Amino acid sequence: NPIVDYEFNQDQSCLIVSTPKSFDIYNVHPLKRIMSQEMPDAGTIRMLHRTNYIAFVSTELLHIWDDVKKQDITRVKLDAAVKDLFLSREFIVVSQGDVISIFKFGNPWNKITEDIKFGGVCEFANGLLVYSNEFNLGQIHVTRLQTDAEQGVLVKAHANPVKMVRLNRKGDMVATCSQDGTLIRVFQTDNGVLVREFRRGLDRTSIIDMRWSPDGSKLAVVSDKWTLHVFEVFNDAENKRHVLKDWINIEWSICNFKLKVSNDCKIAWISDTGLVIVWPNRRLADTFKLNYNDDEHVWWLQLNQRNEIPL
Repeated sequence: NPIVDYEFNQDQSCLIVSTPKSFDIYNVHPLKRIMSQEMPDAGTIRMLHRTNYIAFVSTELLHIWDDVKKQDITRVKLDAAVKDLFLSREFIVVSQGDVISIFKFGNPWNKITEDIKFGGVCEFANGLLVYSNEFNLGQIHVTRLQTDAEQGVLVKAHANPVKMVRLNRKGDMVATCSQDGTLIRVFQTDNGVLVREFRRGLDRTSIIDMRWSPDGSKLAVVSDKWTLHVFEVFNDAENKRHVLKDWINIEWSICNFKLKVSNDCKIAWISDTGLVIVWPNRRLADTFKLNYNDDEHVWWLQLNQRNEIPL
């Protein structure tokens, strides 16, 4: 009945959840369920695009499910409690305890390099790994993974320790924030160079979620103050990579929205002007429109719709 874990597609096309009895997978826009599979002990739950493969943690090892023939194709023994889990067509990436482990996806599913001590914050997306330093928690590591190996880069990102971290779809940019929740920063992943800095507000908050638009142009952000912020990271020209003269020649949300609330959530971009917020406790999916007046050059958000999540 209740919802144990939940996560999006790499795409945000779908949302997967686990209850005590099951794991279910939905379409995000619009919300109807696609699939339901009964299962005990489904905990931390992840999918792989829209492929037939799903991973979950028994509640202590890692089941790799194949939904065609309906069976584990492997179980993987885990040393510690699990925090984060990422699938790629050639890596399974797991943060357990105080270490990040990386297995081969397929094959003998072996452990392809040495467990990684990290400060407890990490993302993996499209071949790129970001994690805080074991000791200076406001520092960040960024490195590409390669088969054909060759089995990275180190960024001083925040004064206070990193809260979370969020790659954009292509992989070239990562967003950061700290337990301060005031400054939000963006780095080129080729080299860890600060690209752009923003302000959420003046007081301190903890950021619940951040996400990029398919575009790569914008970033959504939600603080426990329950205000949704959108930032314009790059405008059209900046983004399409044009020239811009007088670029050389000698920042806040473009819009925000106060949320309707009664503790945690996740944001999906269903389009380059639409978002969905998911609330686990209420099993509820808010959909927001992102409007633009081109006479003035201004943006506003509205809340189109609230749909209950069928279980």
